[PDB]
Amino acid sequence: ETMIPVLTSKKASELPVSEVASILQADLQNGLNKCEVSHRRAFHGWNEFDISEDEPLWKKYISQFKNPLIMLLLASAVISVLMHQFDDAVSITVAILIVVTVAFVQEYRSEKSLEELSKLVPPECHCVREGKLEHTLARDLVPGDTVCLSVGDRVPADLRLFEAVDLSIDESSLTGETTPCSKVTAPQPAATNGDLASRSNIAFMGTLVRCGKAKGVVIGTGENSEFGEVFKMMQAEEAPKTPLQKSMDLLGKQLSFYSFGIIGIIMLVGWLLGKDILEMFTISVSLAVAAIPEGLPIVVTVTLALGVMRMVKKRAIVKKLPIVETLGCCNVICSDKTGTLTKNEMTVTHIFTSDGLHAEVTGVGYNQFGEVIVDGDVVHGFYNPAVSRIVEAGCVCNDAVIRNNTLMGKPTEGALIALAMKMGLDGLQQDYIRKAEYPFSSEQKWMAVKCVHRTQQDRPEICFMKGAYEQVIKYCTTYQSKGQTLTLTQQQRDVYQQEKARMGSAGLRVLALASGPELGQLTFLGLVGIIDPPRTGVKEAVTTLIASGVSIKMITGDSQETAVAIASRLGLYSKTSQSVSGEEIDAMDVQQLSQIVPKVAVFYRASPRHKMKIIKSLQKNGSVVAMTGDGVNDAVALKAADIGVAMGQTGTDVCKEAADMILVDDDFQTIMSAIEEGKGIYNNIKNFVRFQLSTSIAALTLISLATLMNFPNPLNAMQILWINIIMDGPPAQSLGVEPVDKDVIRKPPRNWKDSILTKNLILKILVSSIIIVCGTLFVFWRELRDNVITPRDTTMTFTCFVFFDMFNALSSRSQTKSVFEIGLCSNRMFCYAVLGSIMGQLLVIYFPPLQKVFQTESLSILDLLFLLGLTSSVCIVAEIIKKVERSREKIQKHVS
Ligand SMILES: [Ca+2]
Repeated sequence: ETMIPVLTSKKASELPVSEVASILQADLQNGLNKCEVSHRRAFHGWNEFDISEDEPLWKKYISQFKNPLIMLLLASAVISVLMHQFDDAVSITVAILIVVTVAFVQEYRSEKSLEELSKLVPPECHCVREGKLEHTLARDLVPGDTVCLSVGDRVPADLRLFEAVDLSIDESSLTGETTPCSKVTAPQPAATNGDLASRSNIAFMGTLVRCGKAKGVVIGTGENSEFGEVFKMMQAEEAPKTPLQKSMDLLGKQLSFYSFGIIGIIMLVGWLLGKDILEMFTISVSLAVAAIPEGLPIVVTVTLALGVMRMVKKRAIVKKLPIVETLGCCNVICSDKTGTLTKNEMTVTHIFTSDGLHAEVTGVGYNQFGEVIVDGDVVHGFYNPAVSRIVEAGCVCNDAVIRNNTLMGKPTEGALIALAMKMGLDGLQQDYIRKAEYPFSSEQKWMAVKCVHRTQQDRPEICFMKGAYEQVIKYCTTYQSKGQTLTLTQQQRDVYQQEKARMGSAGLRVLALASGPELGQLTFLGLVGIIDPPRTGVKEAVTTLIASGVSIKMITGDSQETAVAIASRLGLYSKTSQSVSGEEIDAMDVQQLSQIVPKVAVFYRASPRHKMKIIKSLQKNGSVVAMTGDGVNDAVALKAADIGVAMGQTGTDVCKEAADMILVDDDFQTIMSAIEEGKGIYNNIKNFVRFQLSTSIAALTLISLATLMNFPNPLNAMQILWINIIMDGPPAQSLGVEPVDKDVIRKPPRNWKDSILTKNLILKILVSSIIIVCGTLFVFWRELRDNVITPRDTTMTFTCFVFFDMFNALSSRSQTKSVFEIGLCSNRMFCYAVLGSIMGQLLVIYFPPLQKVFQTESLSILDLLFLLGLTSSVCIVAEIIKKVERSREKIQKHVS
């Protein structure tokens, strides 16, 4: 039924708007209906670049026959096959299959996580359907739809522009031209077409709209696009690696080189004396496999993805991989007023009446949560006549209303309706009938209305007056004093002026109120203090950030008094803290301000140019900044600077596409969560590195001590492989995945020039390795008195090493906190992995097939109990060492 063809960009440009609309059967005003949209979905499909088919599971299963350590293991297996030892060959083959299976599961999990770490930020756009503007994903778009383009929005697909008002889009990512090209709606000549270089009529996908508003009819989605192929071939590229990943890779390479050298030296030493060449060779190969970091980058990727997704569970979205590691190193965290530290709503805080009483108003927002307190007493309704007359004049003589906690109109007035409604006087506005109105003007700086009571129309007309103090006081001749009307004198006017000055010096926006029968004979009522209030948890968050050592810098555009009052009421201001004006920032720029920027916290009457200036100065001495901002002017401030914390609620697509991580709640409380998640990721990486190093060093020391004087070794190739999978499998992932502890927020910020392997961690590694080696050697010498026991010594030493590794994993959960504080059962999956490892060890020890495979002899209850009692000699030592360390730290802090 007249299938809609896909119009290419050149063709859609060459015919006029009407012909293109007729071809696409597109309604320019009402848009497309849902049924036709679904039909075009069924025919065309998803508006998204065709995916590249991924290799099946057996491709990856075969691909793990690379890294030829397994190749020499299979060579040893087939050599044993040719040497007529079927049992050992089949055992090593079964161990090989188990190793490749576990590596396959680990690789599948890592690749699935990496692939799933691509849907955090979907494309967004606006479309018009059935005559209504709908907010829908760009993946929904089908040709023929009408999409509205605004300032800062990202173009979702190719469109044919029919209406445009001073359009300005950036094609630098598509054409390389730094100069935006103005767009028109008239059709372009066909002869003027090579590359774009002129195409001001057709909108291209992926470009960024800089200025202007327009509407267009989409001509093509997905694969069908002229530069859609260019964008597709630009995509599917390898993302850059974070410096932490490079450091981890370097550490792994160094560890692998040292392990290979040690293994070669040990093998040569063993071959120097009389031993078995094949058994020692395969044992050395298994040890080289064990002591090589193959799960370190994998677990780093999984823990980074888990932290990013945990932040996503919170009210924050993180895009870039190498941005997360810089969250914990931030020390110059910055913020701004009107949205970050203070909700973008006005709230009245202080009320001063004509009789001089001071009233404090609690609560924030245009809601009923809050109270008005006068001299320690809560005032509701008309209990206090002085405040009641003020709120009556405010509510009756007002034009703004509040619906579902949403305000339209003047924010200063809306704060006044909120204040009046807080005590239950929302319906007082409907109780009066307005007769005459005087609208607010910038010249007069005041407004008033004349009204009478709805049910008491016989009463004389009452005029309610408000505005700036200098204008209100001119029409006021009398004032109320404890229920008595007295003439306004000069002394009371001076008192009023000094009260206004005091309020202004404290950040209060001064608004006056009055009431009377007619203009010029009005009776004054009092003053109201309007101030942008801080959010719920901004004060506590700022205090916690400052206590750790993270300096907070505040930049705003209001007056000095309001900014300094906000800083003082939050904690940013201190005894020694200056403030720099925007004009001073403009006059002198880079050289002599960096010597004063570490001791400043307030920037008022600033600008995006001043934002760039302070960013450059703060980056000159060397620090990590957290500059925020939304819109178009705050794009470079998030590009050239450090982590660009942006807002996904009131922000534009520029700060959500061409910038760093974004917030969906527009609050300051979502930064400490990201910092804690990053520090927890770092702690998990440190714990995994410590455990892996400790177990590898212990195993290598045990094997070297067995080899040195031709001592009969207790672990064969299969047992070494099982220890390796224990140290680099489900238990390794369980150690690497751990919930964050609520103590890293007090830690000082991490420096960029830091190292994972600290002195304390290294000392603990050697302590644990020495304890494990000593315990295993003691068990081996205890069992080896009769000098002839082939199966039981190996079985018991292997199970003792397994128990020691499990206890070391239990102890290495935290570095500064004992396992008792976090609880025995904190990570459910860690406990599941521990139970699975215990079950596997029991199956290996008891199952006759596993007994034949691993050369295992069944133990008894008494031996198992003795081994469990002996294997605890490391966990308790680590726990008491940590307890002593934290007690000493607490004592030193207390006596400081
Ligand atoms: Ca390994």
